[PDB]
This record gives sequence, structure tokens and C-alpha cells, in this order.
Amino acid sequence: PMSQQAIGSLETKGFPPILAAADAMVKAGRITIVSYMRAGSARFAVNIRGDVSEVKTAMDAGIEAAKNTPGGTLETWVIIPRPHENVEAVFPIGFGPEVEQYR
Amino acid sequence: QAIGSLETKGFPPILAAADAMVKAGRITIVSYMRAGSARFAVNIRGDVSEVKTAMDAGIEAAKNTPGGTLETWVIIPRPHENVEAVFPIGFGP
Amino acid sequence: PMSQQAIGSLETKGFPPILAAADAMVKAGRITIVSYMRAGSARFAVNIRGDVSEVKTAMDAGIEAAKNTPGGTLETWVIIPRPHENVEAVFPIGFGPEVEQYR
Amino acid sequence: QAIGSLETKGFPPILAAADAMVKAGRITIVSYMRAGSARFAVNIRGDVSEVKTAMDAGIEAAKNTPGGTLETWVIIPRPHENVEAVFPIGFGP
Amino acid sequence: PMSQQAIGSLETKGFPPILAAADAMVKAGRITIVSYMRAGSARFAVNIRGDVSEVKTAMDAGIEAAKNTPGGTLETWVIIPRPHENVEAVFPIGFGPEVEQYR
Amino acid sequence: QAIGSLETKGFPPILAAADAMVKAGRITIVSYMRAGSARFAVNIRGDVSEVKTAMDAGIEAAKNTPGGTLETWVIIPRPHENVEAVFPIGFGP
Repeated sequence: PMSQQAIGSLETKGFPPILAAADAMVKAGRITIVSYMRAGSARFAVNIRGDVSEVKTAMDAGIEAAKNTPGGTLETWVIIPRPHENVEAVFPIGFGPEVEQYR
Repeated sequence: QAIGSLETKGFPPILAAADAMVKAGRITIVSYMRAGSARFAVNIRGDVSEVKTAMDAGIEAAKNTPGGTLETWVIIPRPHENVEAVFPIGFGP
Repeated sequence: PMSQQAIGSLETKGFPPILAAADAMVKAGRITIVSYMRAGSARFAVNIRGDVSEVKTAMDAGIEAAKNTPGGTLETWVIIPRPHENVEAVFPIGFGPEVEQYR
Repeated sequence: QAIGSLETKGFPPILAAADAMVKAGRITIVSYMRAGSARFAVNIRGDVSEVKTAMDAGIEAAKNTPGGTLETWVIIPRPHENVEAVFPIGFGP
Repeated sequence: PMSQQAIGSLETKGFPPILAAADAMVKAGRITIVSYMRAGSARFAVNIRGDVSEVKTAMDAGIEAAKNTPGGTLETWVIIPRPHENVEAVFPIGFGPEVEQYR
Repeated sequence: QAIGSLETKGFPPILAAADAMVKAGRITIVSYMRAGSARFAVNIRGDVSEVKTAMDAGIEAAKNTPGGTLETWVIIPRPHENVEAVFPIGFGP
């Protein structure tokens, strides 16, 4: 009941910084971007999956890209190495059929 | 079964809380609520003693998350059945 | 054109305090919880129906439960003894088929 | 028919306003708007003299509600028909 | 690829001031109200179309009506004389079938 | 193709930005995002040199709009294809 793949989630204020973060993340490690969350208050979170070491290196790049985007604000981030299956069942952080082609 | 509900500012800390809760007691995460203003609540069910231990872990995980903040939480030991008929805190699919 | 049953509505900041309020309300009087409103800004309202004397005693318990929830904030409440039918027609405060079994 | 629209912060005060309005004049409540930021607007229609009396009662009910606040209101006597084609202030189902 | 008709868009805080603006606009010039946008934070925008000279006179009336509504706030407005077709394709500012009868 | 994204407070300034961008370079406006808190983002695609010229025009149009404010913007020259599989920045219908 715990997934093999880590989750990393990063949240910005602003849509352009989340795109910056997402692109930097997938260019920095063997990770898949699985989903995004429109959180309200102009905040957005991006969710990535991969082995924890790869998610950590991806997260470092996403953090920098968010902060370096003009007018962007990094709000919060987390890495969970081996998330319980019930988390994946309830939250939109699983692998959907549109990202299979990239994994 | 008891209900525990915990609410954070930010999506990453609600994930952290949820994962910590289900790894700390015999509970089921049944739903989450997008509250607006970048707040999210996670709802768990279990025997009250298990919900309590889970809640303690979830509070700590939310506060320990980079940039995460804990807003509010509750434990209701034996909720009236009318509550889960109206609020999305039941077990069913 | 005025209902036999009062409406009570109570609004909190935070989802956990609204659950606290709702549970305290239905445990304190002969009332039915009919609906909730996601108001934005992390505010939620719960709507109950019953005879006005029962809604008043329920409301007192809901107010206390909201205020006593960790991090919860009570925002606003009302009791309308005999609401006009047009209010029930437009606002989601009627009795739905999922709560018949509890009334 | 005239349109009256009244907006509160909070859901309980919009209920109070709506009920007071329909009990104060020959008007029909046609819709409500969830505006965001916990604001709600109620929309009524009737002859303008009736909408005026109703509006006065609704303003007082909103302000009199525990924790309720009145944000903004308007009365438009004879709205152009293009307005109700776009905004949800018409009578129809 | 640029429309013959200008767009004017006006945004208020509050729903009653947007109704005031919309009504004043269509009473002040040969314009069609095409749509409204629920922007969040209790802000609303109304979108009108017409020849630019007509949209300008309509906009002046909408600005005044918004400001003069009890508790209303004017937030922002624009007039674009000859919008590119790609703007109409992506943003909800075109003529829909419900407003044909008024144009 | 590159992605440019520009976000304003207010709906009128996003229209201004979008129109200025497509009139300043060989770009396609592919989508907009209602972000909440009355913020909106417009997303454009094109060769990066064209997206840059378009972005400059969009920044100026947003700031020049009465009451409009520019919040944030970005240009990504060569986005990874996983980004447009998840975010609504692709070309398709």
C-alpha cells in the first residue's frame, strides 16, 4: 500500500511561475509531471512523480525557476518519498493516460 | 466511526498531512475539500483513538512542510448520520 | 407561501468548524441539516430546518462548537422563523431526498 | 419590471435580506449570485415602487443579521432587455 | 483577421454595480452587451461590442453608473477598437445567439 | 514552439495584453486561465523571437490599461512536451 514513486508538489502565486517550475522540473530529472491544482487566490500547484532522488533534483530546479520568474512567488513545496496508496486514491496525483507517452 | 478534518494553507502541506495521518493510525482518508483561498481540508474516518493519533501526525506534518501552514482541525467522535448525508465525509464511492 | 419550518444558517471560516457546528446542531434539537454552502475565502455555511424553538437551541450549540474548534472562526448566523416560499425556491435550503431518512 | 440587486458578505445575511424583501413588497426573487470572497447577491424584480420598499427592508435585514455586512445595492427602474439576456436576472425557469 | 466591431470591457467590485454599468452602457450608444465574466473576489466584467465611437460613449456612461452605485467600486476598463480575431476566438467576447434579437 | 504567459489583475487588461501580443508578432493565443482573485493569464505560442516581441507589447498594454496591473510573466523557449500534456497551453481544439 505505499507507491514505489515519490511525489513532489510545488505551489506558486501566479500561473506563469508554475509553468516555469514545471518545465525546469522535467528538464532536471527523470520525473513525470502528472497534474496541476488550481488552488484559488491565483495559486497553482504542480505535482511530479519519480524516484525520490530524481524528484529531489527536479524540485531544486523548480524552486529556482519559480523564484526567478518575473513577478513570481514560491509559496510552499513538499517531497513524500513513498506515499500511501490511499493518498493517491483521493488526491489527483496519479499517472493519467495522457502522460503515459512521456513515461 | 469518528471524523477528523484538518485544513492547511497550500496544497503540498495537505498532501503531507494526509500521508502522515494514514501512516500513523488505522484510518481511511475519505475525501478532500478545496476551500478556496488556497486552503484545503482532508477528511479521515476511523475509531476515535486512531483518529486522534493520526491527527497528531497530520498536524506535525502540515507545520513541518516548507511554506505550509496549519489553519484549523477537528475530531468528532461519533458524528450524527445526518452530517455525512450532507457533507462529503462518507465512505462510499 | 411561508414554510412551516424555520431556517437557521451558520457560517464559519474553515471546513473543520462547520462540521463541528453541524454535528452539535443536530445533536441539540429536533432539526434536519439540509445543505451546506461553499462560500469562498474558505468560508462555509450550514443550513438547518426545524420548528423555530428547536432551531434556536440547535443554533446556540452550533455557535459554541464553531468557536471552540481549534483555529475555527464563527462569521455570521441567522434564524428566519417562517421563510417565504420564494426563498426556498431560489436558495438551496429545502429538504432533499437524501435527508428524508433522517426526518 | 425593475431590477433590484443587493449584495452581502456572508450567506446568512443574504437569506435574511431575501426573506425581508419578498415580505415587504410585491416582488419576485429571481436568482442569487455567488460572487466569491463570501459575497452573495440576491436579485428581485417588480414594479419600481415595490422594489424600492422591498430594498429598504432587505438593507435593514442584512445589517441587522449577526455578523452580516451590506456591501452594495442597486435599483434599475426599467432595464434594457439586453441586460437580462446576458445576466441571470430574468424570470424564466 | 481584425473584427469590424470594437470591444469595451468594464470591471467592478460587486454585482449590483455591474448591472448598473451594463444598463447605462446599452442606453447610451448603439452597442450590444455580449457577455459577463465572474472574475473572483466579487469582481465582475461586462463586455460590449459596437463601433468604437459608440463603445466610447457607452463606456463613459458605464463608468459613471458604476461609481454612482451605492457601495460600488470601478476597478478597470478598456476599449480595443479593432480586436484581432484570435482574441475573439479564445475569450468569451463574441456575439452569441441569445443577443442576436437585440442587434 | 515557445510559450509565453502573462498575468494581470483584471479582465480588461488581459484583453488589452492579448490583442497587443497577437498584433506584435507571429504568435497564436492558445488559451486563457481564470486564476482567481480577479487574475487572468493569457498563453501564447510561437518562435521564441516572436514571443519575445509579442510579450513586450503585452506588458506595455497591460500596464497602459486604466486600472490594469501586470502581475507576472514568463517565456519558455522550448518547453518539454510533458508540460503541454498537463497544462492547457497546447494548440489543439
